[PDB]
Amino acid sequence: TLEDDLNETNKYYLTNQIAVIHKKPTPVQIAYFKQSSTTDYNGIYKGRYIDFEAKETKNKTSFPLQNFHDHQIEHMKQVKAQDGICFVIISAFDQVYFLEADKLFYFWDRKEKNGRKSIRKDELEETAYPISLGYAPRIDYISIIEQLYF
Amino acid sequence: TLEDDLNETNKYYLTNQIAVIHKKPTPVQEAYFKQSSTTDYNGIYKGRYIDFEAKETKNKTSFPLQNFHDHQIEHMKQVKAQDGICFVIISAFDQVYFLEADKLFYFWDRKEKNGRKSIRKDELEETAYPISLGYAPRIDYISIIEQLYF
Repeated sequence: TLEDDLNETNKYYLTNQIAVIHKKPTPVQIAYFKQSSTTDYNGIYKGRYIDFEAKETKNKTSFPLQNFHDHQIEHMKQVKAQDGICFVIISAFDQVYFLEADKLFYFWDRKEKNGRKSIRKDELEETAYPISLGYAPRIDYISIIEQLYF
Repeated sequence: TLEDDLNETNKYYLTNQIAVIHKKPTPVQEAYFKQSSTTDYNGIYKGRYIDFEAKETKNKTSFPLQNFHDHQIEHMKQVKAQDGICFVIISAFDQVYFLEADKLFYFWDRKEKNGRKSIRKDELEETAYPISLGYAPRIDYISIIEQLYF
């Protein structure tokens, strides 16, 4: 489960003073569950604002785009206009991928022209970066941020 | 009320692409409230991570430091050590002040040590910057972040 794995990654980065990244809790209107209008994960690494969402699927062929909603994407685009580090982490096809926000916007924006509602495996492998899994941290997405931004 | 005003302030910054800052949802447990281990505001302005807490008081002489809590202060230490912009917004004595995180560590680290588990009107008036109240941003804390850091 991606969410547990990111909890333990995030604790590991905090505890070792590498980064300070938290998952925002589910909103509750006071009671009922609401739909957040942002991504769930944000925080700081080396001065910079880091913002992402994280989704997994068991589909063997493609990642359904509806795992995300428009408010997430719109927030991500607002983050990008402020020069934030913003992306998604996708667990699919026995791997875990870091997909830059620009690339996710490409897939999101074309989903209405021809019914392309999923990112195919080959489409994801071409556009996204495999993240190295280990024991600790579990999902080392900060090393991708280091490679691409520092 | 500080919380509605910061909401409108943050929507205004968002709408005009000045910054992307949100209050995080309060964590909950069938109906129970839980203590958050971070501050309630964070986001991005001009590439940088922004993080803050905001509190009000009636009281006319002094600001009770137990308006904050240990976990919040430790989070802020972490944030500042990560070279983020961190601070608090205090609504008191019919004014609104931006108090840099360093200054508030001062008062907090001298909290258990000997006695002084308040910031006295005059104490705040010397350490923290008055915030311009307005129609537009209701609470123009970014102006002050912009002076101090840019």
